[PDB]
Amino acid sequence: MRTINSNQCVKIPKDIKASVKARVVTITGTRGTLKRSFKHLALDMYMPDKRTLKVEKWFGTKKELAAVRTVCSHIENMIKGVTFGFQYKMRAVYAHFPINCVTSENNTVIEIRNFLGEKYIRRVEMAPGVTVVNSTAQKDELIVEGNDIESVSGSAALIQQSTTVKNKDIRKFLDGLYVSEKTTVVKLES
Amino acid sequence: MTGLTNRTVVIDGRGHLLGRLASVVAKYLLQGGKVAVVRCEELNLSGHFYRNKIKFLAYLRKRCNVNPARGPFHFRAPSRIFYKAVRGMIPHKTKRGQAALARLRVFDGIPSPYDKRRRVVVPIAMRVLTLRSDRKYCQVGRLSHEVGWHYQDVIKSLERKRKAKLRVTLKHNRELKKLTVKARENIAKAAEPFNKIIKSYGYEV
Amino acid sequence: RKEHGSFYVGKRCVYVYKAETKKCVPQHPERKTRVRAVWGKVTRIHGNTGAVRARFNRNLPGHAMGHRIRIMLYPSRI
Amino acid sequence: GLLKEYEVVGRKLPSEKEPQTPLYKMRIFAPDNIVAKSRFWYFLRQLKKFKKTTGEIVSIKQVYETSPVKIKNFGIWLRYDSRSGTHNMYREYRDLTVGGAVTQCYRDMGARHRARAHSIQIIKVDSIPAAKTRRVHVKQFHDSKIKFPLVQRVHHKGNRKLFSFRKPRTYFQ
Amino acid sequence: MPFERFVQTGRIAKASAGPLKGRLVAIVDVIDQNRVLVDGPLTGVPRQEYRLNNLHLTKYRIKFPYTAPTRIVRKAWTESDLKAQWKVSPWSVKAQNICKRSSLNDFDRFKLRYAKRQRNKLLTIAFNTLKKRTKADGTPRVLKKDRRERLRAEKAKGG
RNA sequence: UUUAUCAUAAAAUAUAACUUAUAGUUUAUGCAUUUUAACACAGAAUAAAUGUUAUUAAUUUGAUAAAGUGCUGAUAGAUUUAUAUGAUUACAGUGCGUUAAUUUUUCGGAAUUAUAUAAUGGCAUAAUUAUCAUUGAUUUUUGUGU
RNA sequence: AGUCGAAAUCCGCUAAGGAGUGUGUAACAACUCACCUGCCGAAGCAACUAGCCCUUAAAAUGGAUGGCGCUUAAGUUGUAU
RNA sequence: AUGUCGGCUCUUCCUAUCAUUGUGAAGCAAAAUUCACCAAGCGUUGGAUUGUUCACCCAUGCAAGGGAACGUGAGCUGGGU
RNA sequence: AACGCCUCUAAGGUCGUAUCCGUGCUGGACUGCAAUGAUAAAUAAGGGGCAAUUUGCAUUGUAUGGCUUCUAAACCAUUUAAAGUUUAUAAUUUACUUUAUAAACGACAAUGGAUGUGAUGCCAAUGUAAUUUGUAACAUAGUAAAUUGGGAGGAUCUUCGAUCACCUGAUGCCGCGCUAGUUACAUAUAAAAGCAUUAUUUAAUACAAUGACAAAGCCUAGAAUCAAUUGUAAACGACUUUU
Repeated sequence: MRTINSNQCVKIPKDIKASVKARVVTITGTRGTLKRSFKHLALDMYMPDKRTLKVEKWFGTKKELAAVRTVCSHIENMIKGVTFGFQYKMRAVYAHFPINCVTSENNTVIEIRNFLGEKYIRRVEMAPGVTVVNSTAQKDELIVEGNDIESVSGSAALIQQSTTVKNKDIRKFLDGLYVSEKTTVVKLES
Repeated sequence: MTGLTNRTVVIDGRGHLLGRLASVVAKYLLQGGKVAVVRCEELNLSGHFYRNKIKFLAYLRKRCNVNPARGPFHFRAPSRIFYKAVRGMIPHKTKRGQAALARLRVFDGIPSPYDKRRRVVVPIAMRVLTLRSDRKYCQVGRLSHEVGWHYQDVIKSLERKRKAKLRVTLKHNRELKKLTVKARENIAKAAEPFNKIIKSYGYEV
Repeated sequence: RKEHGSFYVGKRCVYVYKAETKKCVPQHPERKTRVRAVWGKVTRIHGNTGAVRARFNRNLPGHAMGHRIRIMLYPSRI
Repeated sequence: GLLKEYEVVGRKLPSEKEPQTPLYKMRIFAPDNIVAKSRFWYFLRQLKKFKKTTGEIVSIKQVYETSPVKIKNFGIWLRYDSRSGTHNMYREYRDLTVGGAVTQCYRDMGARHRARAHSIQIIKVDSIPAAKTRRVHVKQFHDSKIKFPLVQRVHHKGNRKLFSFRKPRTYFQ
Repeated sequence: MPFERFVQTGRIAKASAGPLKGRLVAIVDVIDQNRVLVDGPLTGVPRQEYRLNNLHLTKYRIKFPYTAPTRIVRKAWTESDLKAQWKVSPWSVKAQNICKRSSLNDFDRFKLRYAKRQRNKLLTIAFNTLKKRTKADGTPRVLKKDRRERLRAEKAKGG
């Protein structure tokens, strides 16, 4: 139909000094600065000469002007990433063998074994800006760190895939490494 | 210098597609060309990174069944994958179809005086002039690597050498171009030099 | 464009191409005779961008497809 | 053509058993002033007895749309026939004149439906004022005023020099 | 929003493609995704159909009602003093190459072009006038300081 | 159509007060002012735009045929022993032998009728053939005057 | 016993509570539905019809819109000159 | 006058996949096995009677799938025909 | 997310196969390509370079009427069809880096070229052509050149990469020849009736390419190939070697 016009201007908190060099959203804050690139995702935005930030898609069909809330969703996470960060938790549930999940620094990726008391050390490296530390004061729980929401879950997904059962009915052996909570590191308690 | 139209035409290839450049430069090349096409590493193709791979894996599958140093001579450097569109268009089984492929050089890595002689633009060839938005497109210098050109980085060890060497040269001419208008303050009172051109070009001259 | 080329109606068309010997004295205005050239005359605009077909005295010698032939102004008007 | 408009009246030649036949009228948009003369028979052969040649075609009249400078929009009712799903149909297209409002309507109906011209009968043309257009791709243009920086060009591509020198840089802001 | 070229009523425009190639016309209303009813009352063309593609836009939005007759546009265009401020636009000084560099007559073109010799005849003598820190003085400038005595002092000769 | 007038409509938005909100703002959370591209059909005035009717300016659009309308530029091509067994002729154009003035240039030119028609239309009437129709109009034969 | 399945069968209660919706619940139950109102305040939803893509759809020598190729086309459609 | 059937030797390509790599399904606990998508890379045999393709055995196999120019007689063999 | 919710896609970042591509291994534009070595007999006489040359005759090519020249110095430095860019100011920075503000520009007439984008040539003629012209006055401006050592520099199938452009030690003194604007002067040259002329369109100049001839100095002092071998090779040839 080539529908005409749809926009979005999210409210911007007073602490940050964010900008766009025409396609690249940067936003600085408490934990530092996180800038991810959209030189190719086909959208049009500019901060309307204020703290706030407005976006526009002129003359899109329907896949095309879907994008307006998405970049908006892709940056409202980036609000929380720079002033709070991100943290997930792995619960590490087993049936018989206690899983051995160790971390260190820095060298803060993972070091695991004993699945199922086996020989192969599974090992998963991480993304930059991301650290993975076991939870203290809690049995076999994990803490993710970082600011990129599309890297903390993927680092959690990289320890979701490994490890797994082979060849067997997974409805019998439900062992695995699972995410329980979706949390930030500062907001609002911690 | 001179040639039949000029001594040469040298075409930059950023966004200058494979198809609507060849199909122009082929037709030109039966009319007095003497051309060459350079910076080939960022031409463009429709489809995408994995799709128009599979355009280039039909014709890489095509051996010649019996003595396969008999037929198809594929070419892996991304220069002569330009050329694969300029061989169909010139009927190379005449001794005139081959009277343009001794005019035509095709380069990738911009050396060899097609780096100081001035390059040009051809309009319809531009990716920014015939391809709309959200229709993805593959890239030749990062496709033909993954159909096996062994020097996708061996350009960049020297491409950044020249791209660093071109920094200071524009700074060599930065203040020197600025010296001209600095010297032009000493020339506006020559005798009465300027009214002949303020009446002629004279808008910003 | 086809408004350009119609100014090339009715001009001659002439093309030189080199050869070996002289075989002719200089009498009509001086010629040591190294250059040899057949002749002709353009007529009409043909292509919707400016390609304009052209007839010669004899026939355009066949190996010239990519030789630098000329068009002189004769005859012309305003 | 540009689909000019003709009104047309038939005769049913004046045979003595009942002279003064009732002279029915159509409204024919047509590519030509020569072709509605044998399109009127195609509309007339749906209702009355009346076959050429037992009737004449008294004056076709070209009528000259009245309000071209204004931008009044119209709806058209429609009868398309696709592969076998012949139907009723209602659309609209926002055009300047009525005669431009049927060329465009053909060359949308042939554009998305394939709907050749031998299966379209323009059964009604109404000048819709406002507020009854369903038509989501139209009535978003009702909203005067509009900012609308849909900066286009012809994209004349590009122009003369087929080896230019100056990098054609569209956006130019 | 970077303050884009807003095709909005009633901004004046300079078309390029169709029969307005040389006309200054202004928008009445948008029609569809491609069509615009455009008009300039002071230039010699009424309203008619026109594509959104055939024209470029200026930057001077002038207020009208969206169902305005031409006569108040005839009123307001003179009121909005465009005809004053048109030919002062710094790159509509560049518009004067269709208003002066058209047809570029061959009864002055020597004086239009042997003066570029005259400008260049004093150009290069102001070249090799380096400031590049040499200074001073790069012998054999001892046999050039007498030449360079005719640049600075000046009186009288070198030296 | 358009433009210019007409009287009203009925006012849907655009010039044309000041709110509130919105952020950036000053002074001590609110105000002082700034962008309102939030702009409260938020106010009147105004366009009496829009709505109604009618007339229109060089009476205004452009299509589709008709007249040498008037050229300006070109393309390639030019039969012919017409007695080598039969107009080289006739159409027209030129310079010589009435006229009178009007007019213009004044150096030519220039311009003037009546001289005779079947007149052939314009108009008028007589007259009829004939006609979808017939207030009639198309005509036909004509006849006469002008 | 409201409840695998029900002949039946109303109502009382009440804005809204039905011999009842419930995890192959064997009793009571536990228990949330339906429903009404809070909450938000401009469009939503049911099947229907039919353009292209889409699944369909598998051949033995390696190669076919005729090749080069194209993708707000050089593409499938109605068409202007 | 196109030397016409088998086996031997021997390059090859083929997916409608037997089993090996990567999954998913299940009345998939495991072991075992079945389904189904992607996948042609190496692999698919040693023997009794027959002249054989098949047929049917015996055994290896943690396991033995189909097919192509009637592939092939100036390479044979000639057991049938 | 459009589809307030969800949702492995609507565009986007990733985990993955004996498959397919590449190293890895074997032949290599049959004779493509790269640097690199030698470079002759004789040294009486020659041969071969150095030569692109100093020196004429003679020929081609190219701007053909002096120029239908050019010039081989730029437009990001990952990347974009609304997207933006370019210059300012200030912070920052190695970096027109990053940041902030200001406009400027509005896919306008322009630009798709004379920004001729180290700002072209279309020339010093101060009679400027198929030759050169010269002498003064006036003003302002005032360039191009050539001899002596140490250093930073420059390669991607190279129009000279065993040298090369830049700075400096420093030799020296062109002050040989500069150009512009105004005015005067001394001339020489220049006319192919061809007057509806061109035509197999000269060609000089100049440029380079040349080669030849006697002219011009310099530099130069070998290999291959079989035969005969041998035996790491072998149908022969080739291939590894030897005196």
